[PDB]
Amino acid sequence: PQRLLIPTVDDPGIWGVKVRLGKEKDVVRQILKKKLAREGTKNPLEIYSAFQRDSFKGHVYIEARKAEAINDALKGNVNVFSNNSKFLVGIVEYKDLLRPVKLTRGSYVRVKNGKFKGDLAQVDEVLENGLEARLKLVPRLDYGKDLSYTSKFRPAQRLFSEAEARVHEIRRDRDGFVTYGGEEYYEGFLYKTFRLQNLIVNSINPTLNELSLF
Amino acid sequence: SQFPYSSAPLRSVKEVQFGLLSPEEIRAISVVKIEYPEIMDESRQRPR
Amino acid sequence: WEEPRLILDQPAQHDNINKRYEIRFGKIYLSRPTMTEADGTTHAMFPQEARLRNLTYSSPVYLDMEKSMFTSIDGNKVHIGKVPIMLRSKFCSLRTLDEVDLYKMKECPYDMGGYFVIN
Amino acid sequence: GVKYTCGACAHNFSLNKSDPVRCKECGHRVIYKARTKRMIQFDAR
Amino acid sequence: STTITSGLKYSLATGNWGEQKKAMSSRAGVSQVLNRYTYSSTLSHLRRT
Amino acid sequence: LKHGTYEKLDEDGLIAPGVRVSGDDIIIGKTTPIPPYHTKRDASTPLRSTENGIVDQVLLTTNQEGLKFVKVRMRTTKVPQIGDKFAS
Amino acid sequence: LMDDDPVLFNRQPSLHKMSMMAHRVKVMPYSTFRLNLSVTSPYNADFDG
Amino acid sequence: VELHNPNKTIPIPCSFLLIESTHGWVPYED
Amino acid sequence: PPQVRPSIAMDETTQGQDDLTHKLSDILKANINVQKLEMDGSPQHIIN
Amino acid sequence: ERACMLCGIVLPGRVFMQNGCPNCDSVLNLRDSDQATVNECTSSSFEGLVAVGDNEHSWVAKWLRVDRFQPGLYAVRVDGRLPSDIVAALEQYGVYYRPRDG
DNA sequence: CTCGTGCCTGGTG
RNA sequence: CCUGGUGUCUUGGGUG
DNA sequence: CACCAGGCACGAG
Ligand SMILES: [Mg+2]
Ligand SMILES: [Zn+2]
Ligand SMILES: [Zn+2]
Repeated sequence: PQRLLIPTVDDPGIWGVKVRLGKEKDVVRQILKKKLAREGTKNPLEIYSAFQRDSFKGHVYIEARKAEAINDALKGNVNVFSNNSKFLVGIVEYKDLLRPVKLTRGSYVRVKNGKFKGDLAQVDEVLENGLEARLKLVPRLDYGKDLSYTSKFRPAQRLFSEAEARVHEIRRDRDGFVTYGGEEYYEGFLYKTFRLQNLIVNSINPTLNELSLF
Repeated sequence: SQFPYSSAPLRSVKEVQFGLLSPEEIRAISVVKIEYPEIMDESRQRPR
Repeated sequence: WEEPRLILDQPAQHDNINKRYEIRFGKIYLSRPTMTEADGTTHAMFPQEARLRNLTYSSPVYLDMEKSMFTSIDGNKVHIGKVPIMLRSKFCSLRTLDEVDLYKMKECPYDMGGYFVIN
Repeated sequence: GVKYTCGACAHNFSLNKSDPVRCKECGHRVIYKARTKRMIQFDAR
Repeated sequence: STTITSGLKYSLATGNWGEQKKAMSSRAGVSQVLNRYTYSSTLSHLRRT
Repeated sequence: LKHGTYEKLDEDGLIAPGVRVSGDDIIIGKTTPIPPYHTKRDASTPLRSTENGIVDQVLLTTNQEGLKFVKVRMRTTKVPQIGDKFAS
Repeated sequence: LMDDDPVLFNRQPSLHKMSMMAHRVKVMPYSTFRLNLSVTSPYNADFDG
Repeated sequence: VELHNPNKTIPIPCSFLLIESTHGWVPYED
Repeated sequence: PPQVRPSIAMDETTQGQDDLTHKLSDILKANINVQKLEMDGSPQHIIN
Repeated sequence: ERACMLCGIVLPGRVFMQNGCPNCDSVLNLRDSDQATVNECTSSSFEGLVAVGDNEHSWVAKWLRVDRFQPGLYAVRVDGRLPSDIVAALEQYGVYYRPRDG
């Protein structure tokens, strides 16, 4: 069980040092290289680990027994401030520094990239690998008007019409499922694959237009 | 002359009282709550 | 030559080996003010064309960089940028051609120079 | 449409906006406009 | 090759001697617009300290 | 649009030399597309309201980026009258 | 602005109270203000600009 | 009417002008 | 109100916001980040 | 750089394709596999870069259940989980799989 | 037909 | 057939 | 306003 791995007084201390914002991974890699190079020599870097969290910007936690080891690990680092801005972390605040932390079929999410950035889409199905998911959304097409797209020069949102595109100029697949312009539209809603890192699920506030439509 | 007619009586300022604004008075004189720092959300006109 | 050499060091342990990536700066080469358009063609630039089209009367500078690898188990000219050129100087296009060609380039002979052209 | 004058070979050519600013003889990228069709008068004072 | 050229152009156009992000505590007015009103004005501006 | 006149412009958006220009007169016509026909906003450069003259030269070329680059040189005659300053 | 119109006249800097004076408008040609040659002492002005 | 020789605009009666057209200067009959 | 912090237009189309608007946006972002600390794991110094 | 879904080490894709996993190739067989198996076993989205220096007397290596491996870069939260067939094969081989995604 | 790579653009400090 | 809109901050030289 | 990461279109096997 994890409860049997709680830190006691025998575990080495953990010191938090302020580093340059955006170079925490570089500092961790440099400390790892220094520890690997000083391993086996007469002057070994008496450190146990060095890590950082994305939610803690500009902070590096190094586990050791004394402060001289931390000073030696931070010696020569260009991404660390020259001041003695290091603090001690209590034993009760050790597991909280190593905390790791949804997406369900039918929930409403918002897109954070592409042309449909900022629209409320519906999660239909997810791939078997677990990386990208299918989103049903309101299309933003022009039915081939200025053809011989960016997020700032996108047209208005409207349901896909299977009859207007034929008059303006289309592959009928299934009942209401049409493949137009390389994109699939079912019942006037575009079904597109989107990555997991490009979508948001937590803290979603629907606007007035989404309440009036959906 | 340039201002439209109003039913409120026209007077002059005779005393200027200074002081601090209480949180209750601030919430009373307010008309909306600001929570989102994003000036533009959908980038399609109409302020949010 | 004030700061001519840049030396690096990275101990690798996976058999330790020190690999120094030394970079030395060499001679500095200067060219005539060359104007390059968007099509890729390069021609001779003149102060009149720089003042008409709001261009910068400058010349490119090249620096020789020599790279060396020092492994202890215990070559081409690089364009660094452009430097503005003073008018009626030793590196300007109005110094040669005597004074006959000065009238064809829309340059007044009374212009003593001594200034830069920026935009 | 609109008469132009080259700045090097002095060639009188006409371009219709969509054409790039260039000379059709020496390739000079510096051209100027021509004199207007209206009559210019002066009071001689 | 853009850093040196941009710095030179900025220092010669705006006159701020130093980096772009460090406009404060810098000597301003090193590069000035050449007065081309007459010959004497240009001759006096070329020899000015 | 500006309150000035637009009849002094040709079909290329530029004014030909030899036409007398006065205050609040468009000489260089330029528009900018409005992001989402009349979907364009005016961005012309009129003459100064206290300057009247005659267009002398019009230069048209390309800049370093590759777009158009226009310049209009207006000439005028200043005659000494009551109020001009002189010096020995 | 016709004749016999009292208008205020000033010149920077305004040291004493005599710097702001009410004068009667007289329509005159050209584009220069015509003043009397006796009010030049309180105005501390001349005709050099 | 803003004239071409001086730099000023003048008011002029209608019977004191001549408008141009396709052949010469046509008066009020244009 | 926005009358105290007006918005000026640079090159016609693109407009620039006032410094007070950016200051208020940064203040609101900091206030939002403050609320995102009393709910999850916070090691004291991060809150401070 | 990708993060292993079983042990949790952080190594580039070419390392997992050539030599495989230095702590999981004995049961995952990432050396004699294609790119699909490596992508299903190693995730490119991870958070929490930890530099494991000690592999026994370190509390960080014990809390992350990596106190019996090799030193290097490890991830705290590895996005994604192992497929059903791979989990069944690991259970048949005698290795219990624990999700590191939180 | 599919993968590697240079170029353009939006996010963030 | 009325109504009507082009700007904030600096740098160097001049005027009284 | 300047740096970094993601999406798009071109070239080669
Ligand atoms: Mg005086
Ligand atoms: Zn020519
Ligand atoms: Zn592994």
